[PDB]
Amino acid sequence: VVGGEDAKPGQFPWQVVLNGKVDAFCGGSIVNEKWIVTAAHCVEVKITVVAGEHNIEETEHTEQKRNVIRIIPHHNYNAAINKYNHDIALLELDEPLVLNSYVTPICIADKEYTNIFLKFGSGYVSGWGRVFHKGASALVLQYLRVPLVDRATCLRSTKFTIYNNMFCAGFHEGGRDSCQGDSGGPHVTEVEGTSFLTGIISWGEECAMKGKYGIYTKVSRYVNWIKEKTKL
Amino acid sequence: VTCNIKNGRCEQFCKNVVCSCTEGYRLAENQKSCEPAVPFPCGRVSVSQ
Ligand SMILES: Cc1ccc(-c2ncnc(Nc3ccc(C(=N)N)cc3Cl)c2O)cc1
Repeated sequence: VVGGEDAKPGQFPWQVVLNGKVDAFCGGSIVNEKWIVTAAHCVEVKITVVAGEHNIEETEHTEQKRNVIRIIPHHNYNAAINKYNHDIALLELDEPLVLNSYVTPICIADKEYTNIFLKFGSGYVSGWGRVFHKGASALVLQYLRVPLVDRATCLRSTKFTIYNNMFCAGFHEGGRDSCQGDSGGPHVTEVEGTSFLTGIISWGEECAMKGKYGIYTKVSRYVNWIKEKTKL
Repeated sequence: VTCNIKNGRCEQFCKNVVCSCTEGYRLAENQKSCEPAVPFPCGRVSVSQ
């Protein structure tokens, strides 16, 4: 996250970090004790998930690390056709997480209400991704409130194709944005003190560049699939 | 009186009004608000900030 703030301990207890060939290469969100939702391009290789993380370089005794035993990319994901379209995947953990003030699921409304909450126009993104374009990754979890950008403005910002179940978010003058390493993490909307997952952090061009926006997957498009595959 | 105006005054979900809440919450005494029904309900911060 470029131009964000340090999250306080337990401020985004649904956030997880993914470790693979490189540590902290993507984020994710807790759906329930056994399941994480992330971007499919992140898990397209052995992965471990860390819940309850705040500072990736210091043991705070709130962390819960788990092995991923199953990866379910959405059946319409095909990286050979488009790396970032239908970009959502689920990870099943070897042992359940223990829910507490540092490890708590994100709410997921039905298709209709997830779209209504996205249209409130203001969401929170978080992750340990790059804090500058081509820069270092964060040690403390970062967060940023990003406004939703209208589709017409979004389409004019890039030569790449923005599908209808993707959305743009960010600032007209850049300076603040998601970045590589935040991908797969959550875009959430606060509804009277309860956060709901409204997007997956997906892709973009130059982080925080004026005229460019972060691109996100609409969670409303995948709610039935998430609830079907993650049923306990 | 209707979900199409102020969400029928429901804190979370409305149905034509009958208010409802997401899993881990129950409909409060006032039939509009949502309150925790489990120790750690989804989407809430419980550490002191
Ligand atoms: C395994 C794997 C393969 C590829 C990648 C990957 N490569 C590039 N950019 C990425 N993301 C990204 C870029 C820019 C912005 C923005 N302009 N706001 C936001 C995001 Cl999330 C990204 O997730 C990650 C993991």
